[PDB]
Amino acid sequence: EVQLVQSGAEVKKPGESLKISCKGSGYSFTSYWIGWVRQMPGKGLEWMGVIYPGDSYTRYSPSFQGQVTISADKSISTAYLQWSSLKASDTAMYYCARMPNWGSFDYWGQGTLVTVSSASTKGPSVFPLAPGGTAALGCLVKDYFPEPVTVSWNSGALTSGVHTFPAVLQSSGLYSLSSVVTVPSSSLGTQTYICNVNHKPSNTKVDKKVEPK
Amino acid sequence: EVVLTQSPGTLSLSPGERATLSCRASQSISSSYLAWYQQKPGQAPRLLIYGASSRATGIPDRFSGSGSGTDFTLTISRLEPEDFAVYYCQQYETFGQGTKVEIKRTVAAPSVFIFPPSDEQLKSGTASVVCLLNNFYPREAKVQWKVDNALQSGNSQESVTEQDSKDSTYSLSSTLTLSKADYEKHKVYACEVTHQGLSSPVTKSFNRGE
Repeated sequence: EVQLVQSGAEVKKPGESLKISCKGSGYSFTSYWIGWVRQMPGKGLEWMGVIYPGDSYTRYSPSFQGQVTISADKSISTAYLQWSSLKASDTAMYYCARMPNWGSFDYWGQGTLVTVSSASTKGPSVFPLAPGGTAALGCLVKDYFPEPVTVSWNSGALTSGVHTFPAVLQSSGLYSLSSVVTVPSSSLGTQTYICNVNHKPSNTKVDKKVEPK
Repeated sequence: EVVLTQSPGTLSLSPGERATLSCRASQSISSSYLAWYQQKPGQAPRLLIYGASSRATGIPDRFSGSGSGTDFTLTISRLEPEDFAVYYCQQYETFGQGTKVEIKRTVAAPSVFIFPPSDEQLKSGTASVVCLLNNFYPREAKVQWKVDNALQSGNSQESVTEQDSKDSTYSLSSTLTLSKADYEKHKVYACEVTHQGLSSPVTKSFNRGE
């Protein structure tokens, strides 16, 4: 019954201000601390700071002091984490968590994804990755923003041998990803292979038939 | 401030085996404040142990915490498939760097594929050459790009899938990015692969316009 519900995904530009929230329920909000934890893409956990909502006592870890503001509104069981001026290096997943007086994080929020970038919403360009015993084919899903993209093969009918790779951030500030499938070499004449690429932020739904050549 | 060093960075074990995770503090700390968390990809961390030895609510008894002073240990008596995740130790305002508990399986050499840039892409002015390393174990793999007879640097980006939930292998994709003009002034495009599963390194290549 204890729960921490965080605010929605944030896509921001550098220099913009930002305030994210964490609402508690199922327990006495003013009897526990609220911690804020940052997890940068592909990185470990970082303790940012804590607040006791009961009296607004706030403590920041040395690397986070003066970089971020932690606050609470106990009348609505909400704690906040804010930046006066975002940087691309602020791109991370941010968790709030409940902390009893003994210092561990017993209950966590679902997390809020914060993406900070100069870039604008851009749909991907889908290119074919054209083909012992096993043939590999795929689709290159290049130059999109923001994440995520979903990829399926043959409208979900092809699932075995499928690998959709984690996207990679190019120097351009655009994401790039590949999706591949392993097929028996004998099936390259009898079978049609289509990758279905979807990038919801730009309303792009593209079907690309991947032919050998 | 206090530094928590976790060892090893990666623990490769089989389901049913015992796992011993180490968390070492840069100075003597109170055992009353040492916590362990578990985290699976795409999920929030979850508290396992607090006060060095206390399991959190609903944590199964196969998990146990111990140690004092500078040495702390997390033991998983008999690894279940759900225990393969990342583990962090924590004290005050500090976290350890994490230990990944990975499935150890039979060595599997990669199947290697190279893909030329499509003609559709070339019209745009960029060439993306892609190398596929499929279904291998362990994860340690080296990909070397070669344009004619010159080993490439700083023009490739790499990405690895999560350990397969069916066969316990990894797959890796590497992309070599060139301008149309750079791509067009060269012939041989190679992807040389090194891995424990292979007796000698494997090369897959293509000649531009063939």
